[PDB]
Amino acid sequence: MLTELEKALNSIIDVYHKYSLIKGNFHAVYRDDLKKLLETESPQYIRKKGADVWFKELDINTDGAVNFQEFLILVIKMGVAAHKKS
Amino acid sequence: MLTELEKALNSIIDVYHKYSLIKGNFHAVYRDDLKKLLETESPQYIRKKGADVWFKELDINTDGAVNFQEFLILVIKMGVAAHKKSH
Amino acid sequence: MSQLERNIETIINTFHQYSVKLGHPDTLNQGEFKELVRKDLQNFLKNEKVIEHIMEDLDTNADKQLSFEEFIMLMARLTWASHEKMHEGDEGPGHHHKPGLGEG
Amino acid sequence: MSQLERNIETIINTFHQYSVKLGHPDTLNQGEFKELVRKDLQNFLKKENKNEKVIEHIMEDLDTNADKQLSFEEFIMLMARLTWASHEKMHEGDEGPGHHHKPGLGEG
Ligand SMILES: [Ca+2]
Ligand SMILES: [Ca+2]
Ligand SMILES: [Ca+2]
Ligand SMILES: [Ca+2]
Ligand SMILES: [Ca+2]
Ligand SMILES: [Ca+2]
Ligand SMILES: [Ca+2]
Ligand SMILES: [Ca+2]
Ligand SMILES: [Ca+2]
Ligand SMILES: [Mg+2]
Ligand SMILES: [Mg+2]
Ligand SMILES: [Zn+2]
Ligand SMILES: [Zn+2]
Repeated sequence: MLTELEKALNSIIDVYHKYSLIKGNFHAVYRDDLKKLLETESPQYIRKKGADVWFKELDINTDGAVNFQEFLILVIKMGVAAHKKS
Repeated sequence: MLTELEKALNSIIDVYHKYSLIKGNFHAVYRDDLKKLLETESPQYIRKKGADVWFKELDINTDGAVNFQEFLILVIKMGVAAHKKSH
Repeated sequence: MSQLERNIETIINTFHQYSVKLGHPDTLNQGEFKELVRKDLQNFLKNEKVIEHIMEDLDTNADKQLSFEEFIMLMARLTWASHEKMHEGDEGPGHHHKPGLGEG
Repeated sequence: MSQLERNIETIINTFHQYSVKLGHPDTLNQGEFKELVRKDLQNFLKKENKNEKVIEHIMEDLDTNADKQLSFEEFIMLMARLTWASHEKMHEGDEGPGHHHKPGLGEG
């Protein structure tokens, strides 16, 4: 049985797949998918940067999508920003 | 024995550790270490961004260093940029 | 509050449950980290020397404490490791998840 | 030329040795990717190379835009992942003290 912390980490995988399984490559969140992800999952102080700005920042290999590793960059940045806020 | 490609990949590990083993955490390239890395390992069109700009970009968790996975961000970015220049 | 925001809050609240006990209230010492590992990562981290060295690897500034910023890289790494296990040996076609870390 | 620049050049030159064979000269189709993996990653992907379906899933996973080819941009993520995986193996079960690398991917 997973701990509370482990359940949170597992849920992060599930959140990514909510968007990456919409279409195409199963581990790819395309630009339009990332707009939906940010609008749904991220707080205003994160969204205000702009979806296209985040997408350029996160697609580090410029292949047109945010794979799971690239998404973890966003999770890390959101986590540190949430911590600094609280 | 490793292939030419596999040797290049293990060499990327060695390059990182040339700077991460300078001081402190063995998998941490601090801001001063990254300036050394960029001045030694990267072409002018990469260095011109500024070591400070690169560091802020690569230290995604703002903990004061570039670990190995953060370094691979740089490697990916330099490889795609080199590809675009070459082709 | 989105699911992702909730998951991040769980990470923050868990870290600070252990970091506030002793010494600096925003960092974990090695004993606090070991207790968090033993109890809160009992499935995802399945030898004492290995855990100590995991902390030394995560301790980016080398001050023998884990800050939250240092800690969240363990969270990312373990989330990655679990997904990787979900796809170990994957033949596809298409997408499916085997059980992740600590399961199956 | 720095060591790092040389390694990136090896990656680029290897990719293009295979990508120019057939179809679009800047992407790998399945045939070209399988040959590259079979020869140039024969040690790093030794176990995966035994199951053609595993190799095909690897390509499907890397084929970010889903067009059944690998661009150099998609390919370089395989290079980063395998470099990461080799380093992870060098530190499997690491007890310290200090820093030491066990044999990496495809060795030991
Ligand atoms: Ca990408
Ligand atoms: Ca260091
Ligand atoms: Ca960092
Ligand atoms: Ca403390
Ligand atoms: Ca520390
Ligand atoms: Ca040949
Ligand atoms: Ca060859
Ligand atoms: Ca493609
Ligand atoms: Ca490890
Ligand atoms: Mg997708
Ligand atoms: Mg071709
Ligand atoms: Zn998946
Ligand atoms: Zn190492």
